[PDB]
Amino acid sequence: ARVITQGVAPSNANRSSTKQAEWTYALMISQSRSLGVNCTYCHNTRQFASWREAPPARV
Amino acid sequence: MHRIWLMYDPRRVMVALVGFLAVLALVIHFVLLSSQRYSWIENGTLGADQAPVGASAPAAAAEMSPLPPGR
Amino acid sequence: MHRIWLMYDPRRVMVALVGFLAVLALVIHFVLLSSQRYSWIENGTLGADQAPVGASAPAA
Amino acid sequence: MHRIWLMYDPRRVMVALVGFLAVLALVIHFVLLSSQRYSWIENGTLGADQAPVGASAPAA
Amino acid sequence: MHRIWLMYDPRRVMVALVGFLAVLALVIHFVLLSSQRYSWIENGTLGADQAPVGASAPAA
Amino acid sequence: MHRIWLMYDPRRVMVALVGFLAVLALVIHFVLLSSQRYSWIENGTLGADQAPVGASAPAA
Amino acid sequence: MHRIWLMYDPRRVMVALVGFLAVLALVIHFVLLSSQRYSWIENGTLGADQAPVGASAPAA
Amino acid sequence: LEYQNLFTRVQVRTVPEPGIPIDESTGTRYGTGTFSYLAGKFGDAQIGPIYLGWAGVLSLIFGFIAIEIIGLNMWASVGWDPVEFIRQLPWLALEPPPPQYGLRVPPLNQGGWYLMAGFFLTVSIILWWIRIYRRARALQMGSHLPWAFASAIFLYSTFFFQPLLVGSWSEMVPFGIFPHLDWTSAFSIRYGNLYYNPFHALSIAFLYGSAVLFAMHGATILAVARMGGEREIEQITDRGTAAERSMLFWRWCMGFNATMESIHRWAWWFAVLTTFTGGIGILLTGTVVDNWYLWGVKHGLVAPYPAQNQLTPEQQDLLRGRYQGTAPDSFPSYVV
Amino acid sequence: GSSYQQAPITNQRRMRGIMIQSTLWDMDRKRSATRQRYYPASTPANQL
Amino acid sequence: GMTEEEARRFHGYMVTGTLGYVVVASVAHFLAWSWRPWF
Amino acid sequence: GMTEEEARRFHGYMVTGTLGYVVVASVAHFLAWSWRPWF
Amino acid sequence: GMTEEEARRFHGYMVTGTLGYVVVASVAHFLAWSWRPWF
Amino acid sequence: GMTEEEARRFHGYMVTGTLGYVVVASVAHFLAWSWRPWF
Amino acid sequence: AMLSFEKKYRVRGGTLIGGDLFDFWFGPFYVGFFGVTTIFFVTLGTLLCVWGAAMGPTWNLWQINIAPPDLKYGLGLAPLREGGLWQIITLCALGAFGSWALRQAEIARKLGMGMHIPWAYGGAILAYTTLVVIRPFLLGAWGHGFPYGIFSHLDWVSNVGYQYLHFHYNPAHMIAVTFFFTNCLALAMHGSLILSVTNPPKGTPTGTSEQENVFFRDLLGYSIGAIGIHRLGLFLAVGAAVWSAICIVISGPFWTQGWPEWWNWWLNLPIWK
Amino acid sequence: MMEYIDGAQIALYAFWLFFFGLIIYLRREDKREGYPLESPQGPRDGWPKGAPKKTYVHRDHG
Amino acid sequence: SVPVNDGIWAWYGIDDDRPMAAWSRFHATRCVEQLAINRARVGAAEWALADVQARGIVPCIAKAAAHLARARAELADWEAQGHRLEAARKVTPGAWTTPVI
Ligand SMILES: CCCCCCCCCCCCCC(=O)OC[C@H](COP(=O)(O)OCC(O)COP(=O)(O)OC[C@@H](COC(=O)CCCCCCCCCCCCC)OC(=O)CCCCCCCCCCCCC)OC(=O)CCCCCCCCCCCCC
Ligand SMILES: CCCCCCCCCCCCCC(=O)OC[C@H](COP(=O)(O)OCC(O)COP(=O)(O)OC[C@@H](COC(=O)CCCCCCCCCCCCC)OC(=O)CCCCCCCCCCCCC)OC(=O)CCCCCCCCCCCCC
Ligand code: BCL
Ligand SMILES: CC[C@H]1c2cc3[nH]c4c(c3C)C(=O)[C@H](C(=O)OC)c4c3nc(cc4[nH]c(cc(n2)[C@@H]1C)c(C(C)=O)c4C)[C@@H](C)[C@@H]3CCC(=O)OC/C=C(\C)CCC[C@H](C)CCC[C@H](C)CCCC(C)C
Ligand SMILES: *[C@H]1O[C@H](CO)[C@@H](O[C@@H]2O[C@@H](C)[C@H](O)[C@@H](O)[C@H]2O)[C@H](O)[C@@H]1O[C@H]1O[C@H](C(=O)O)[C@@H](O[C@H]2O[C@H](CO)[C@@H](O)[C@H](O)[C@H]2NC(C)=O)[C@H](OC(C)=O)[C@H]1OC(C)=O
Ligand SMILES: COC(C)(C)C/C=C/C(C)=C/C=C/C(C=O)=C/C=C/C(C)=C/C=C/C=C(C)/C=C/C=C(\C)CC/C=C(C)/C=C/C=C(\C)C(=O)O
Ligand SMILES: COC(C)(C)C/C=C/C(C)=C/C=C/C(C=O)=C/C=C/C(C)=C/C=C/C=C(C)/C=C/C=C(\C)CC/C=C(C)/C=C/C=C(\C)C(=O)O
Ligand SMILES: COC(C)(C)C/C=C/C(C)=C/C=C/C(C=O)=C/C=C/C(C)=C/C=C/C=C(C)/C=C/C=C(\C)CC/C=C(C)/C=C/C=C(\C)C(=O)O
Ligand SMILES: COC(C)(C)C/C=C/C(C)=C/C=C/C(C)=C/C=C/C(C)=C/C=C\C=C(C)\C=C\C=C(C)\C=C\C=C(C)\C=C\CC(C)(C)OC
Ligand SMILES: CCCCCCCCCCCCO[C@@H]1O[C@H](CO)[C@@H](O[C@H]2O[C@H](CO)[C@@H](O)[C@H](O)[C@H]2O)[C@H](O)[C@H]1O
Ligand SMILES: CCCCCCCCCCCCO[C@@H]1O[C@H](CO)[C@@H](O[C@H]2O[C@H](CO)[C@@H](O)[C@H](O)[C@H]2O)[C@H](O)[C@H]1O
Ligand SMILES: CCCCCCCCCCCCO[C@@H]1O[C@H](CO)[C@@H](O[C@H]2O[C@H](CO)[C@@H](O)[C@H](O)[C@H]2O)[C@H](O)[C@H]1O
Ligand SMILES: [Fe+3]
Repeated sequence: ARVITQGVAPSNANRSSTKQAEWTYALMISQSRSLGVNCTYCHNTRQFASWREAPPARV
Repeated sequence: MHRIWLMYDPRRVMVALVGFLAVLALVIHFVLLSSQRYSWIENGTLGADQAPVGASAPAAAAEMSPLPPGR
Repeated sequence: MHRIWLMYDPRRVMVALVGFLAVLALVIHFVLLSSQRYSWIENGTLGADQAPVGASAPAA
Repeated sequence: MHRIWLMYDPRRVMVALVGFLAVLALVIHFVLLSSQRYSWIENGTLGADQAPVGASAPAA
Repeated sequence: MHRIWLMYDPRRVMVALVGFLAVLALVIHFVLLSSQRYSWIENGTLGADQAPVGASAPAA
Repeated sequence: MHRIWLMYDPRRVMVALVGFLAVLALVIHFVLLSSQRYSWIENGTLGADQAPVGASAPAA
Repeated sequence: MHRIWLMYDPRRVMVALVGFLAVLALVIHFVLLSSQRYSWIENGTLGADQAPVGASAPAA
Repeated sequence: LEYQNLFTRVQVRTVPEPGIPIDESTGTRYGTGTFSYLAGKFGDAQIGPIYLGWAGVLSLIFGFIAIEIIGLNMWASVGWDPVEFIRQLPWLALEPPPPQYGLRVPPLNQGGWYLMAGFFLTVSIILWWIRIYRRARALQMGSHLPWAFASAIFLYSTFFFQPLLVGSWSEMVPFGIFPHLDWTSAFSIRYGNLYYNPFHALSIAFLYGSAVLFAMHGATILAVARMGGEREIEQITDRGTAAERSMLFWRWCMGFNATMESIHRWAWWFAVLTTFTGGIGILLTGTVVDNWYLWGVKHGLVAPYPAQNQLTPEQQDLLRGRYQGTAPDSFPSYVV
Repeated sequence: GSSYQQAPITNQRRMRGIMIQSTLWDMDRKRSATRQRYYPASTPANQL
Repeated sequence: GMTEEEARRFHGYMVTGTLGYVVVASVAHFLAWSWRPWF
Repeated sequence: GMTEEEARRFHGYMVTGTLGYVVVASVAHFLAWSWRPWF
Repeated sequence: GMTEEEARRFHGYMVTGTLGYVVVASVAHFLAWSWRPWF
Repeated sequence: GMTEEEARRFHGYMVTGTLGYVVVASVAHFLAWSWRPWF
Repeated sequence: AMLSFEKKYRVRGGTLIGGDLFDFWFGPFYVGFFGVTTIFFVTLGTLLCVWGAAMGPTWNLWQINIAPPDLKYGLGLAPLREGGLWQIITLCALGAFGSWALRQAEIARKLGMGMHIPWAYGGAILAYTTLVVIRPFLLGAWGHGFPYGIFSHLDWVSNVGYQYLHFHYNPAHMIAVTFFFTNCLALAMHGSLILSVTNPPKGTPTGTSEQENVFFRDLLGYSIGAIGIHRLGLFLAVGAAVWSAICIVISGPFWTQGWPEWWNWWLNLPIWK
Repeated sequence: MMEYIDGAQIALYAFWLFFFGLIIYLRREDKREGYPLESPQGPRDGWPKGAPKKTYVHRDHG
Repeated sequence: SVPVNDGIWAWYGIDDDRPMAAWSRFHATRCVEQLAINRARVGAAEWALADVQARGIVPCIAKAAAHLARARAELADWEAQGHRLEAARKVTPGAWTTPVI
C-alpha cells in the first residue's frame, strides 16, 4: 500500500500514481472507521510514511 | 429561402456554423481515436478482417497501476 | 396557424428550436454509444442475432 | 373560459407550458430507462413475460 | 364567497396555487417511487399480497 | 374582538397564516414518515398491535 | 468569392487563420509524438517493418 | 447608528439604459439593458447587453460541449437514473485515464472522454482570454485584466504540464465536485505533504494577503465614501480630502502608505502572484522534488519533535511494505 | 500483473472515481443506487 | 393585450391543441401497454 | 415585426422544412430498425 | 442589413458551398467505408 | 474597409498562399507516408 | 517627517481613552493610549517568543516552535517550560491585537472616517480568538491551541484536518474556501479595471467610470458600480474569515466524526431516501 | 552532482530577487503623491526615491 | 413587495396606509404624518416647476409639470383618508379631540 518516496528527488524506485494514493486513502478511511479513530492515531500526518513520528499503534 | 439571411446576419451565422462544424469534426475524430476498431494512428495498417470487433466492454484495461517506468 | 409567427418572433423560435434539437440529438447518440447493445463504433458490424441483449444467460 | 387569456399573456404561458412538458417528458423517460423493467435500449426486445419484475414476498 | 377574489388578485392566486399543486404532486410521487412497497415502475405488476411490507414489531 | 381587523390587514394576515399551516403540516408529516412507528408508506397496513414500538426500559 | 473579404476584415481573418493552423499543427504533432507508432524523437530511425503496430482482433 | 454605506435606501432610474460606445464590427452587442432592484440595492442596477465577437461565440461552443461531455459521463455513471444524478451529483466524476497508458490515447470509457472534455475546456478558456483581450483594446483600456487572467490560466495549465512532465495523463484532475478534492488531498499525500513546498507556502501568503488587502481597501473606501472616496478615478486625477484621509489613516496606523492609484497595483500583484507562485510549485512537484517533507528536512524547514516510537533493526526490515501494484484481475478459489 | 484478464461485466464498476467506496458507498445503502453501481448482465442474443 | 375576440380565437386553438396532444399520448400509452404492461 | 403575409410565407417554409427533416429521420429509423431492432 | 438582391447573391454561394462540402464528405466516407466498414 | 478591387487583389494572394501551403503539406505527407505508412 | 498635505490634519481629539495625554505622533505613527498598550504587549510578547527560541533546540527561524501545554493541564496555566509560555504569549497577542483595533478606531475618529477598518480587522481577530480561546475552551484544554512556529503550526493544521479524516468535506470549510477564492478573483478584476482606465495605452485619453462600468458589465453581465465593488470586496474578504471561524469551531466541539459522513443527511432526504 | 543545491531552491531565490525588486517598484509608485516629506530639517524622500507625480490627459471634449 | 412606510412590519399585517373608514388611532397618526409630508412635497414640486419655467428648458418643464400633477394626486389621496377618518373621529367615542385634517 506504500506510495511515498523515501528520498528528495524522483526516481525509478517509486512510480506510484496519485490514483494509487487515492486508493490507499480509501483503505485508510476504512481502517480509521473500523476502530473509531482518526489518522493521528497511527500517523503524524506531516509524514504518513514516518514510523518514528507515529505512535506505536501503527506497528 | 434566401430571406433567412435578412432574418439572421450572415456574418454572425458563418461564425456559429464554423464553430459547430469544427467542434463536431474534432469530437468524432477523438471518439474514433479512442476506439479499439478505429484507432488508426496505431492500427490503421490492419486489414478490415483483423481490426477489432465487439470490444465494447467498459473496462478493457486495468484501472490501477504504477506509471510506466521512467526510462 | 401561421399567425403563431405573429405571436412569437420566428428569429428567436428558430434559434431555440435548432438549439434544442442539436442537444437532444447529441444526448441520444451519447446514451446509445454508452450502451452495450448500440455501442456501434465497436460492435456495429455484428448481425442482430449476435448483438448484446440486457439479459443473463439461461438456466439461471 | 377564454377570458383566462385576458388575465395572462399567452406568449408567456405557452412558453412556460412547453418548458414544463419538455423537462417532465425527459425525466419520465430517464426514470424508465434506468429501471430494470423498462431498460428498453438494452432489453426492449424481451417479451413481456421475460421482462424483469422487482422482488416480492419476503420469505421462503 | 366570490368576494375573496376582490381581496386577492386572482391571477396571483392561480399562479401560487398551480405551482403549489405541481411541487406537491411531484414530491409525493418521488417519495413513493423511492419506497419499497410503491416502487411501481419495478414492481407495479405484483398483486397486493405479493407487494413489500415494512418490518413489524418482533413480538418474540 | 373584530376590531383586530382594523389593527391588522386581513389580506396580509391570511397569507401569513396559510403559509404557516402549510409549513407546519409538511414538517409533522415528514417527522412521522421517518419514524419507525409511523412509516406508513412501508408499514401502514400493519395492525396496531403489530406496528413497531421503541425500545423499553428493561435491562440488566 | 473575393467578396468574403468585404464581409470579413482580412486583417482579422489572417490572424485567426494563423492561430488556428498553429494550434492544429501543434495538436497533431503532440498526438503523434505521444503514440507508440510515431514517437519519432525516440524511434524515428526504425524501419517501417520495425515500427510498433497496435494489436489486432484476437481472431484465434 | 451612523450611516454605514452598506445599503442604499434610494435608487434612481433612467428611462433609457446606457449602450456600448464604439467599435461595433466583427461582433455586436446582444440584448439590451434592464434594471434589477436587488442588484441595484447591493450595487449598480443595470443588467446589461453583452459582447462576444468571434472569440466569445467560439469559446461558448467549445465550453458547452466540454460541460456536456462532463455531465453526460456523470449521468451515465449512475445508469442514467435522474434521481441519482441529482442525489449523488457532488460524488460524480469524469475520471482521468488509467496510469499504465502513460501519454497514449486511452479507451473511450476509460478516460478517452476525459481527455476530450479537457481539450475543449482548454481551448474554450484560451478563446475567452482572446475575447477579454480584444474587448480591453476596443474600449481603449490597458491590458491589465488579460494579464491578470493569464496568471490564473497559468496555474490551470500546470494541471496539464505536470502530468505531461511526469509522463501520464492518469495524474490529471478529475472533473467532479468532491472527486477533485479527493485528487487535491491525494496529490499532497503522494508528494509527501505539500505544506513543505515553498511555492505552495508563497501561494498561501499571497492568497491570504489578497484577503487582507481587499478587506483593508474595501473598508478604507467605505470609510471615506461619505466624501466621494469611491469615485476613485476622480480621486486619482484630482486628489480630494477623501484620498488624503485614507493615505493618512494608513500612514498614522502602520507608518507607510500607498496612493489611491498605487493601492490598486498592490492589489493586482498580490492576486496575480497567488496563481503564478502556485503554478511554479506544481511544476516542481514530481519533476524536481518527490517528497516535500524530506526537501524540508534537507533545507531546514522541519521542526524537531521527540520520537513517538523507535524501531528495532529487524522491525526496520519487517515494517517496510511494498509499493502499491496492480489490482488482482482474478477471483481466487481457495479450495486447494 | 504480467497480463490483464478482463472481469465479467457484472463485476465492473460504472463509477471510475477511486475513493467512492469510502466516501459514498459505506454510508449509502439505497437499493436502487446500489444496483446502479455495477453494469448489468449482457449476453449475445443467440445465447439466450 | 388581447381583445375578447382574440382570446376567443386563441382559446379554440389552445383547447384543440391540448386535446390533440392528449390523444397522441393516449395512443403512445396504448402501444406501451401492449408491449410491456406496468400493472 | 412580422406581417400577416410575411408570417404565412415563413410558415410554408417551416412546414416543408419540418416535413423534410421528419422524412429523413424516418428513413434513418427504419434503416436502424432493419440493422438492430430495439423491440 | 442586406437587400434581397444581396441576400439572394449570398444564398447562392451558401447553398453551393454547403452542397460542395457535403459532396467532399460523401467521398471521404466512401474511402473510409472501403477501408474499414462500420456496419 | 477594402474596396471590391482591393479585396479582389487580396484574394489572389490568399489563394496562392493557400495553394503553396497545401503543396508543402502534400510533400510532407508523402515523405511521411514513404517513411511509415498509416494505412 | 510629514506628507506635504498632512500638517493641518494633526489635531487633538478623537481618542477613546487618555485624552491629550498620549495624543501625539512618533515619526509617521500616531501613538495614543492604545499605541502605548500596543508597544507594551508587542514588546513583551516578542521577547517571550525570543525566550522561547532560546530554550528550544535551534535558532533556525523556520524551526522555532513554542508549543501549547499537554491536554492534561486543562484550563489551567501549565509550567512555563511545558507550555505555560505559549499561554503568556497568547495573552500578549490578544492584548496587542485588541490594542491595534482600538488604536485604529482612534485614528479613524481623528480623521472623521467611518469605523469600517477597525471592524473589518475584527474579523481576523475573531478567527484568531476562535483558534486559541473559543475552540480550546469548548474542548476544555488550552493545549488544543496551535503552536507558535512558522512551520510547526502547519503541522498542527495538517493533523487537525486529518482528525476528521477528510477535512475538504467540512461544509463550512467549502464556503470559506469559496469566499477566499472568489475574493482573490474579485481583487484581480478591481485592480485591473482601475489601473487600465488610469493607465491606458500611450496617447489614449484617461478613461472614465463609464468605460470601467461598460467593461465590467461585459465580464459579469451586470454593473457592480463603484461603491458596490468595495462592498463586495469587503463582504468577500471578511466573510472568508468569519466562515473560517465557523468551520474550525464546529470541528470537534460540535462534530466529532469524519466530515464525509456528515453528508448522510443529504442522501436521506425523503424525496429520494 | 551538487548535493545541497537543487532546482526548487534555485527557483525560490530567483523568486526572492524578483519579489524584492517588485516591492521596490511598488514603493516607488506609492510616493507619487505627498512626497517629498516635510521635516524641520527640510525635505525628505524616504527610500526608494519616489516616482514623479503624474499629469493626466483629460478626454478632449467627449 | 413591502410598502415603503411599514416595510418589514407589513409581513406581519401592520399596514397603516390602507384606506380606512372606521376610526383607528394608528391610521390617524399615519395620516397626520403623511399629510404634512405630502403638502411639503407639493410645495417642493411647484417650486421646481417655477424654476424650470424660468430656465425655459421645455422637456424639463414637461417633466416638472408631470411630477407636480403626480404629487397633487398623492396629496389628494391622503386628504381623502384624512376626511373619512375625520368623519369617524366625531362619532367614535374614544377618538382624538384634535382634528385629523
Ligand atoms: C507551449 C504551450 C503552447 C500552447 C498553445 C497556446 C496558444 C495561445 C495563443 C494565444 C495568442 C493570443 C494573441 C492575441 O490574442 O492577439 C490578439 C488578437 C486579437 O486582436 P485583433 O486587434 O482583433 O487582431 C487582428 C489585427 O487587428 C491585429 O493586428 P496587430 O497590428 O495588433 O498585430 C497582431 C499580429 C501581427 O500580425 C501577424 O502576426 C500576422 C502577419 C501575417 C503575415 C503572413 C505572411 C505574409 C508575408 C510573408 C512573409 C512573412 C515573414 C514572417 O500578431 C499577433 O499578435 C498574433 C500572432 C499569432 C498568434 C499565434 C497563436 C498561436 C501560438 C502557438 C505557440 C505554440 C508554442 C510555440 O488575437 C489573436 O491573435 C488570436 C490568436 C489565435 C487564436 C486562434 C483560435 C484558436 C483555435 C484553436 C482550435 C484548435 C483545434 C482545431
Ligand atoms: C511573505 C510574502 C509577503 C510579504 C509582504 C511584505 C510587504 C512589505 C511592504 C512594506 C515594506 C516597506 C515599509 C516602508 O516603506 O516603510 C517606510 C520606510 C521609510 O521610508 P518612507 O516612509 O518613504 O520615508 C519616511 C522616512 O524616510 C522618514 O520618516 P520619519 O523621520 O518620520 O521616521 C524615522 C524613519 C526611520 O526609518 C526607519 O525606521 C525604517 C525602518 C524600516 C524597517 C522595516 C523594513 C521592512 C522591509 C520589508 C520588505 C522586505 C525586506 C526583505 O522612518 C520610519 O520610522 C518609518 C517606519 C516604517 C515602518 C515600516 C514597518 C514595516 C514592517 C514590515 C515587515 C514585513 C515582514 C514580512 O521605508 C524604509 O525604511 C525602506 C523600505 C524599502 C522597501 C523595502 C524594499 C526591500 C527590498 C530588498 C532590500 C533592498 C536593499 C537596498
Ligand atoms: C490536503 C490538501 C493539501 C493541499 C493541496 C493543494 C494542491 C494539490 C494545490 C493547492 C493549491 C493551493 N492551495 Mg493548498 N493544500 C493544502 C492546504 C492549504 C491551505 C490550508 C489552510 O491548509 C491553504 C490556505 C491552501 C491554499 C492554496 C492556494 C494558495 C493554492 C491555490 C491558488 C488558487 O487560486 O487556486 C484556485 C485557482 C485556480 C484553480 C485557477 C483556475 C483558473 C481557470 C482558468 C478557471 C477555469 C474555469 C472554467 C472556465 C470553467 C469550468 C467549468 C467546469 C469544468 C464545469 N492550501 C493541503 C496541504 N493545494 C494549488 C497550488 O498552486 O499549489 C502549489 C494546487 O494545485
Ligand atoms: C488571479 C487569480 C484568480 C483568478 C483570476 C481571474 N479569473 C478570471 C479572470 C481573472 C482576472 C477573468 O477575467 C475571467 C473572467 O471572465 O472573469 C469574469 C476569469 C474567470 N475565472 C473563472 C473561474 C474561476 N477562477 C478561479 C480562480 C481565480 N481566478 C484566482 C483566484 C476559480 C477557482 C478558484 O477554481 C474558478 C472556477 C471563470 C468564471 C472566468 C473564465 C470564464 C471562461 O473562460 O469561460 C469559458 C466558457 C465556458 C466554460 C462555456 C460556458 C457555456 C455555458 C453553459 C453557456 C452555453 C450557451 C450555448 C448553449 C452555446 C453557445 C451558442 C452560440 C450559437 C451562441
Ligand atoms: C487470480 O489471478 C491473479 C493474477 O495472477 C492473482 O492476483 C495476483 O496476486 C496479487 C498479489 C496481485 O494484486 C495481482 O497483481 C496479481 O499479481 C489473484 O490473486 C488470483 O490468483 C490465483 O491465480 C493466479 C493466476 O494468475 O493463475 C495464481 O498465480 C500463479 O499461477 C499462475 C499460473 O500458473 C502463474 O503464472 C503465477 O506466477 C503464479 N503466481 C504465484 C505467486 O505463484 C495464484 O496462485 C498463487 C500461488 O499465487 C492464485 O492465487 C490463489 C490463492 O489461488
Ligand atoms: C416520480 O413521478 C414521475 C415518474 C415523475 C411521474 C409523475 C408525474 C407527474 C406528477 C406529472 C404531472 C403532469 C401534468 C401536470 O402536472 C401534466 C399536464 C399536462 C398538460 C396540461 C399538457 C398540455 C399540453 C398542451 C399543448 C401541447 C398545447 C398545444 C397547443 C397548440 C399546438 C396550439 C398553439 C396555438 C396556436 C397555433 C394558435 C395561435 C393563434 C393566434 C396567436 C391567433 O389566432 O391570434
Ligand atoms: C435516450 O432517449 C431519451 C432522450 C431518454 C428519450 C426521450 C426523448 C424526448 C423527450 C424527445 C422529445 C422530442 C421532441 C418533442 O417535441 C421533438 C420535437 C421535434 C421537432 C418539433 C422538430 C422540428 C424540426 C423542424 C425543422 C428542422 C425545421 C426546419 C426549417 C427550415 C430549414 C426552414 C427555415 C425557414 C426558411 C428557410 C424561410 C425563411 C423565410 C423568411 C424569413 C421569409 O419568408 O420572410
Ligand atoms: C482530433 O482530430 C485530430 C487528431 C486533430 C485530427 C483531425 C483534424 C481536423 C478535423 C483538421 C481540420 C483541418 C482543416 C479544416 O478546415 C484545415 C484547413 C486548413 C486551411 C484552410 C489552410 C489554409 C492555409 C492558408 C494559408 C497559409 C494562406 C496564406 C496566405 C498568404 C501567405 C498570403 C497573405 C497575403 C498577402 C501577402 C497579400 C497582402 C495584400 C494586400 C493586403 C493588399 O493587396 O491589399
Ligand atoms: C443534458 O445536459 C446535462 C444535464 C448533462 C448538462 C449538465 C451537466 C452537468 C450537471 C455538469 C456538471 C459538471 C461539474 C459538476 C463539473 C465539475 C468540475 C470541477 C469541479 C472541476 C475541477 C477541476 C478540473 C481540472 C483542473 C481539470 C483540468 C484539465 C485539464 C487542464 C485538461 C487538459 C487537457 C488537454 C489539453 C487535452 C488535450 C488533448 C490531447 C492530449 C489528446 O491532445 C493534445
Ligand atoms: C401533435 C400534438 C398536437 C396536435 C394538435 C392538432 C390536433 C388535431 C385536430 C386539429 C383540429 C382543428 O380543429 C379546429 O381548427 C380550426 C381551424 O380554424 C380552429 O378554429 C380557430 O381558428 C379559426 C380561424 O382562425 C377561428 O375562426 C375560430 O374561432 C377558432 O376556433 C378550431 O379551434 C379547431 O377546433
Ligand atoms: C462557389 C463556392 C462554392 C464552391 C463549391 C464547390 C464547387 C461547386 C460549385 C461549382 C460552380 C461555381 O459556383 C457557382 O458560382 C456562381 C457564380 O460563379 C454562384 O452564383 C451566385 O452568384 C451569382 C453572382 O456572382 C448570382 O448571380 C447567382 O444568382 C448566385 O447563385 C452559384 O451559386 C454557384 O453555384
Ligand atoms: C459546487 C458549487 C459550490 C458553490 C458554493 C457557493 C456557496 C455560497 C454560500 C453563500 C452563503 C452566504 O451566507 C452568508 O454568509 C455571510 C458571510 O459574510 C454571513 O454574514 C456574516 O458575516 C458578515 C460579515 O461579512 C457579518 O456582518 C454578519 O453579521 C454575519 O452573519 C451571513 O450571515 C450568511 O447568510
Ligand atoms: Fe478601489
